[PDB]
Amino acid sequence: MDKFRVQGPTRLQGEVTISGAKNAALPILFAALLAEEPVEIQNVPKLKDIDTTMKLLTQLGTKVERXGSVWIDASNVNNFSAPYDLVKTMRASIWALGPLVARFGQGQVSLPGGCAIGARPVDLHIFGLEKLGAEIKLEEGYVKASVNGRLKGAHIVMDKVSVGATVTIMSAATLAEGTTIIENAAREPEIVDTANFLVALGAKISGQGTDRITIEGVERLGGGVYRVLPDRIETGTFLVAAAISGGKIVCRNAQPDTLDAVLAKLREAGADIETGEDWISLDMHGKRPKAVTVRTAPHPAFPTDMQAQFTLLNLVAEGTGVITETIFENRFMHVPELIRMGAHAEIESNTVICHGVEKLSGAQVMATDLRASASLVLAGCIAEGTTVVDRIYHIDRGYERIEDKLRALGANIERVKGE
Ligand SMILES: [NH3+]C1CCCCC1
Ligand SMILES: [NH3+]C1CCCCC1
Repeated sequence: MDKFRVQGPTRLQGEVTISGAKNAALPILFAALLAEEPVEIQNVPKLKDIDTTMKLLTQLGTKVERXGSVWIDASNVNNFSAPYDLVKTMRASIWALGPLVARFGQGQVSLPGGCAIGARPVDLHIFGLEKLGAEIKLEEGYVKASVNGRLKGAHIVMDKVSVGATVTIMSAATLAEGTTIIENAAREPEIVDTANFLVALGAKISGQGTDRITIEGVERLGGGVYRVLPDRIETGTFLVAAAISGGKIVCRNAQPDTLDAVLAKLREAGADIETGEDWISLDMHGKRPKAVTVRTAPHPAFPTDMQAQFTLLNLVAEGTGVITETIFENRFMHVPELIRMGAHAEIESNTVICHGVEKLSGAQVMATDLRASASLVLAGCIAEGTTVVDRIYHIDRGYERIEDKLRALGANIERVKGE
């Protein structure tokens, strides 16, 4: 059980190169199962889920190799069943189902059990494929799908916004007969990236990024080269790292237009920001940030995945700020940990009232959410003394070696194996 020992306070300044988004690389890697010709997917991060995905694709008959790119040859996929042993640690494995049924007419994926029913993650994927004409078979532990001929385009109205089901329906629809229209489609940049990857292969999709996506099915998809977009949450995390430490940073290989809400909030906190084609710079000019008011909402609004980071920013800012979370009902576990580090905050339902303090104090802390855990590491960078963040494997699964990037910005951080 690795931990990070962080010693502060340190001002974080320098340059950081943003990694590709795991949340775009994953749907793209599964969409590659539709490709009849070789594909090179560039800017893919080296994270556990990518390894799990490559192993799963290999089990299906895909030829896969990687470095910064992942090379895929799905010309000879010949096993349409994703087994429990390879999918048990990754819910994203459901994304193998739609491409297999759309291209080969059959697919099966193992699913984890549970006593709870109703609004389970996989449900909308199942009903989406059923609307496209697939026959679905369910038994506890798995979902099997098949189609007699080709899937058929359909007009689908999503009752609730779902990134996962939008990807499943959009990807499978590329090989359906006719036109598919997805109403109330998820608008996330990762949806746009996946749609653009499919178009690079020969698909016909429009409306990605808006609440209505239209797909005109084609007979087959080819191959090509595609570069995964930058991780917007990693970008925001490093921008906040500079903003809370009186720092100055340049994030390279960034995509500013995926962070409009975040950049606006950082400007309200007092940051001097400039943006280029593929970069963002932030300079606090040695100043403490000013408190801000934040309400999370679906993209393109302020992202819930930046909420913990901005809570930390408010907790060391000048003034009182309120953070309101409207996406998740219990995403404030970072707060008690920051209170133990000296922060002043009150939890009122789905809001946290923050009263900024000048300095935090080191403590032994831990959070299970990836973003909350990364925020504790950042707090450790600016807190007086030593902070030990436990169970950092959560961070390791979503950030490509964060301690090395932070160390290059001036952080005093060490990975400790055990104690
Ligand atoms: N054959 C491909 C995989 C290794 C790198 C060059 C292309
Ligand atoms: N008997 C089969 C069910 C669908 C995937 C391939 C195996």
